[PDB]
Amino acid sequence: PYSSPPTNLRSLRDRLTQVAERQGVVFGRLQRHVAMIVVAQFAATLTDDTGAPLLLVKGGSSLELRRGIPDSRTSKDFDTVARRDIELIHEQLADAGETGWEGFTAIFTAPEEIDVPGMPVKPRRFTAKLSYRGRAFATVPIEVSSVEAGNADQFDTLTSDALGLVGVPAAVAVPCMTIPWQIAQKLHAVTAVLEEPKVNDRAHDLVDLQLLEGLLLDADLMPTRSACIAIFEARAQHPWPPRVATLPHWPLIYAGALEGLDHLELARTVDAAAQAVQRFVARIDRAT
Repeated sequence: PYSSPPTNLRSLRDRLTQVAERQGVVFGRLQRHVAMIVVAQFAATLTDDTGAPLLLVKGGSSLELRRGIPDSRTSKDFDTVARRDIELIHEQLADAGETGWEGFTAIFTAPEEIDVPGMPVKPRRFTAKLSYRGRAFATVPIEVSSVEAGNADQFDTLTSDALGLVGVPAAVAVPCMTIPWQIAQKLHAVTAVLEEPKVNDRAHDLVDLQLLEGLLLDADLMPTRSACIAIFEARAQHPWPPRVATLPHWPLIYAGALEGLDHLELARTVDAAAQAVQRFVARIDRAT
């Protein structure tokens, strides 16, 4: 029961060590979750002049927020979508970082762009260098993409009590892309055919797509169908509905992506994962 925040970086890490052992989790994982939460709190301070989020969390960080550390893949990336524009995001986050949150501060590396076919405006990558009460704490790779169709019309707001458990009580509340659009974008990515020297390595999306299907539960799959149509049309690459092929090097990638998830009811082989996701494609495609 911590009565006050950690005094310095050394005390922070001792508490994280204690919580990680209490919860049966690897320290490095809890530590990197905390760093993503800190970054997310900076991003949640970014609003338009109505108070609406400028940045929505997506990708593996989002799944780790939705499912919890035990029930999600280890994510290294903090992926986000910018609701309004992307060049103003970098300077707004750096101000957020300098201003700080609960003792944490951040400095952000310069934004490099990326070529992605199908996206007129290009994603950006940079890095957050986090400090606690002066002493460097962790580094978080950040990617920012522009909005595509209605993938930023709405957002879910997710939380974590990880910082509470080490005596940082401030509320955590993170705006995230909704599940229909996460499914649409991961379905597109895992079935994408890459340019000759490039090769699709995204077998891990087969894990995430099973985890996201579990979370739609019995919901109408019609918002997910409309999101899939929109993404696949917006990107103007392979058509909807796609075929979930597996590539020759994917078996071990998929196995690597299953690490730590033995307790979940997931396909245990990449073939069965492809079969599971294909059935999910067909179910989404029948939802009118």
